[PDB]
Amino acid sequence: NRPNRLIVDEAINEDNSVVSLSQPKMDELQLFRGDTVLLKGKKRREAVCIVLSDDTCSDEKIRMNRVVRNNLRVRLGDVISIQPCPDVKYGKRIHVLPIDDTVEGITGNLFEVYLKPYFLEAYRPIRKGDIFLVRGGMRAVEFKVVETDPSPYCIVAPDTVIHCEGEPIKREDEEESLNEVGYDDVGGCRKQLAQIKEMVELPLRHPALFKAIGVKPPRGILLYGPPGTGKTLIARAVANETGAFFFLINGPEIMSKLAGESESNLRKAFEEAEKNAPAIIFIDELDAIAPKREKTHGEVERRIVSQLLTLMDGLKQRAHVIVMAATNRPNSIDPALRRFGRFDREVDIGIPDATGRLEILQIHTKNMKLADDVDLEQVANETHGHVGADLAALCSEAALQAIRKKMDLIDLEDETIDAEVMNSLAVTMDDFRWALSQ
Amino acid sequence: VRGGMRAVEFKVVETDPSPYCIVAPDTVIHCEGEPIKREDEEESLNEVGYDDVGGCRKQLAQIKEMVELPLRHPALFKAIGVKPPRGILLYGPPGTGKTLIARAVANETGAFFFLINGPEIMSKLAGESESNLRKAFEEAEKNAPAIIFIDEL
Ligand SMILES: Nc1ncnc2c1ncn2[C@@H]1O[C@H](COP(=O)(O)OP(=O)(O)O)[C@@H](O)[C@H]1O
Ligand SMILES: Nc1ncnc2c1ncn2[C@@H]1O[C@H](COP(=O)(O)OP(=O)(O)O)[C@@H](O)[C@H]1O
Repeated sequence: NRPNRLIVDEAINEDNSVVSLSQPKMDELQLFRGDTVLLKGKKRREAVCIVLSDDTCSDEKIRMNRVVRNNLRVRLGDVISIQPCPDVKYGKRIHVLPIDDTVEGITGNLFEVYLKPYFLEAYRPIRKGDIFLVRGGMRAVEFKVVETDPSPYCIVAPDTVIHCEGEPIKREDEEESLNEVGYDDVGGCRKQLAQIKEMVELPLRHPALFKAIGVKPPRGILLYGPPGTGKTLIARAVANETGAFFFLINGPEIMSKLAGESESNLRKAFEEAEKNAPAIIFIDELDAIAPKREKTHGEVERRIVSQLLTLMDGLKQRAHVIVMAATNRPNSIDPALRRFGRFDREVDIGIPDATGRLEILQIHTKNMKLADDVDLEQVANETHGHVGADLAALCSEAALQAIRKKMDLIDLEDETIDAEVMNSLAVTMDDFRWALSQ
Repeated sequence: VRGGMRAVEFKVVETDPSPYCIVAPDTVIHCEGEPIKREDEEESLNEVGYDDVGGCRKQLAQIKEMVELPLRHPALFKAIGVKPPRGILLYGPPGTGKTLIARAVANETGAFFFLINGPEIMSKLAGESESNLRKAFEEAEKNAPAIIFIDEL
């Protein structure tokens, strides 16, 4: 019912110019190994990419990274149409500007540091209005294509002139920053994400379904695991990734308000999540609010839990809002929070495995220049019981250590850090060694 | 100059062979009886320094590199995306020099310092106590780069 309509799935290839289909689909569509394609999605939007084959992709689905997925205004699960675009040709001019909130903090020649490397002999196809990301100098810069000579699409070839007229455009509301949490910023968890994903899929993406249906979707999702496991990161991603409205509640934070002023906040919070539903309410250190078991004691401490219980049971309505909480383990939480209609779903986010760390390591080093001697697999292999928060700290320390030896001693700090400088600096295996040895 | 169980600070107001010279057995030394007032940007030597700490070495080496960049090269973090250590916890029995250590790193790094003491905070009336914690943190930020040292945590 249109051989060219596919379900936007996740990417295997992190490159902004490629999208993957399955060979049988490439046949049915008569597409080849490197063909440039025209992709149509929502809000009457389009994108141009290179299509490769992917034996793990299904005939119906299409793999595409978050950059393209945004250029198209679609979320995972959504459907787009694909059409060949052989008529595309070498670009003449190209005007692009950086998105202001992605270059604050730096000064220098971005073109040299970012554009030049990014395009260089890659022949990336671009459509006007495209927004693309480029990583370097320990950060990522967002660029919008303001206009292309062969309009509205063309390939950026070694001859294509690239204008970058010095004024950073301001981001437009409906243009989510790529610097946002995504499923692509989570590693290790997979089965857990698979579960959570399907749990919120319908209620958060197809609300009307529940207006017309009589079945009950899961209402509360509880996340188990030690600190720095990515529970918050996971919840924030599912929200972003699903266009859902997000509202974070933090125990310590709530539990520091004066008696009564504390509950007024819980309610004001829930009350707001509903205003913007579909929404996800994430209670951070939950056990900081609901421990009741044997450890609860206080004509306020108890008055709060009860308040949370009430607020929980208060859910159930139109566009649904789901509640996600986090704690280290069952035992911590008030048994009352389990009572079905409340936190009736549970997900245990263990500690990554060897592969999981390798994955996590990659995610946290994507914006930095790693020397060829850097062996992340080794690093992954020796960090047995680490959790994401650990690995991230490990990367952060290896980079700061690198910054202290190199840049630091030459001394070009405390001023207005130059991109070219930060861009040249490379973290070495020696730098990770230093970090792993503290 | 140290002596009489204390140290005296002296400023050279003028030298004959100006602006520099050697003080030899013949050099006359005037000391006209009026003590000048210290100038803001002239830190007293009677201040805590790494040179007033002994025993710790490896610990100071660590703490030093930990605060080096964030406290001496702030812009780095305005231009960078990495996270510097945020809280440094000091373990050890009483009278180990934890406070002295923290106060030195601050002075020694031109950092702004703000001391918070548990007993002190915990003696304010309910609510009046938290208002102080916030007012404290709030002030350390006004003068950042700064170091907030919570004493008896
Ligand atoms: N699975 C993961 N993938 C990538 N980074 C992770 C992961 N788990 C943790 N982290 C890192 O650790 C920090 C962990 O904190 P957070 O997400 O708040 O986790 P938790 O809620 O368990 O403390 C995250 O911001 C992220 O940088
Ligand atoms: N390593 C040290 N070197 C020099 N003096 C020290 C040292 N440790 C402690 N002291 C002395 O002991 C007093 C110790 O108190 P303080 O610095 O407040 O330590 P702590 O916070 O552990 O009680 C200091 O003011 C200093 O005179």
